[PDB]
Amino acid sequence: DVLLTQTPLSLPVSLGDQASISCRSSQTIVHTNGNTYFEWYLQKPGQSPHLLIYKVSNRLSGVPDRFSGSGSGTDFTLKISRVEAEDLGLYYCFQGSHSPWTFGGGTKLELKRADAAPTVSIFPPSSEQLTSGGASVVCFLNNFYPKDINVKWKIDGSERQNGVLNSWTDQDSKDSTYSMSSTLTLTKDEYERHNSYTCEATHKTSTSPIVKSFNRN
Amino acid sequence: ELKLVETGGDLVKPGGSLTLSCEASGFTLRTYGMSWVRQTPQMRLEWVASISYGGLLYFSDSVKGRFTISRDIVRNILTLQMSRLRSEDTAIYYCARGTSFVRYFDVWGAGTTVTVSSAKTTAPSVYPLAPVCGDTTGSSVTLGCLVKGYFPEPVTLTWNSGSLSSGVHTFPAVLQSDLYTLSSSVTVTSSTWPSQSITCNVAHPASSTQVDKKIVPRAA
Repeated sequence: DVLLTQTPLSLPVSLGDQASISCRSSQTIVHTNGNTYFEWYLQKPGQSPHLLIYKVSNRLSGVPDRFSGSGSGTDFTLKISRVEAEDLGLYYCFQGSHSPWTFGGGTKLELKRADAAPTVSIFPPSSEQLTSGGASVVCFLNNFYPKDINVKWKIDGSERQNGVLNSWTDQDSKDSTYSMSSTLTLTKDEYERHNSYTCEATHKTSTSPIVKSFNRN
Repeated sequence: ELKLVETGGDLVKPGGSLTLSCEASGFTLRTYGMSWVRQTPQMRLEWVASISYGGLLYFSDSVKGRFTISRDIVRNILTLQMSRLRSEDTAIYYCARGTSFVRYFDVWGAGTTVTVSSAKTTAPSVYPLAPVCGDTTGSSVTLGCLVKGYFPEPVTLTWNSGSLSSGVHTFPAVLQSDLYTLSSSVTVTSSTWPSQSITCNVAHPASSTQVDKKIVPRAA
């Protein structure tokens, strides 16, 4: 099996810049019949993969100017001139030269934009859920940058680590930001046993803990 | 327009079978080469199986002897008979066209989800999330929707049946001891809501679940 090592695993770039993505193969990859079936694919968040370059360097019609394919031997490079925001996503290399055919592990292209603070909002359990004996408090931390963010839940001042579910959207191609969701679930009986609920976040845009809270009052 | 549509993804117990189909439109199958490619939950792409314009069969090593691929150049339908399914087979399955001796995957479908697990099918609870009190006295308001405790993927979620789509964040589901939980927020102008209606629309096909929850202003 020909292995394909992508390099970089993650590629941060500011807009306007150029991006290079590399893919190296473990052995030669010329098909007996003389062609080199080396392809580049891109998958945008929420979408299917699509073809960008085929046979090393032939851009697929429909594909924007600024994408080029190159190389030979075992070294291959996808280049992006003038990175746009709609270019964000997963980049994959592929070879169809030697069975069994194989994909590289992919390279996540991330936009590099200005810092932006999360908008945080918090939600007490709904009436319906309490009814059932459950209690989920929710916190959204929306449209922020960069991705790295820390969130803790406090009950009555005291931290609480168990029963916390976290989830992040892919980078928004529309403003290049990230969003996050954080869910603290307890029992009804447990929830009613305390009064204060805080969603507490650290991010680089504040020198301070970002705090949202409420009382079961 | 070139178009491929995959159907038949489902949840299957380990050791069991499943047929996937894919309908081609905007073109004919005879000529082109045709395949299933899959993407694992760790975001790896793996070619699964192929068939050339000439009916030649190509399989990947992990699937040779369990899966079979086949086409119907009359109806323009590609099939994949999966057998002896393993957990490693859990993936979204994409069918795709190639231009023979040219290009492996120039057209891709939307994909169909396959889950191989002994976890049982569970319908989600859907909860409407209205603001507290402060997250509600400003330029904008943020509402949410919690979808809790379902299996397997996927679910669908929209707001106001899809007419409301700006300002939305729908979060990828996370799995917990055999249950998935997922959430969505939507952010609109303070003069949008409650003055108009905002409703979370959730569909979970595997459980035949179609349910709607309206955001109603809170506070006892």
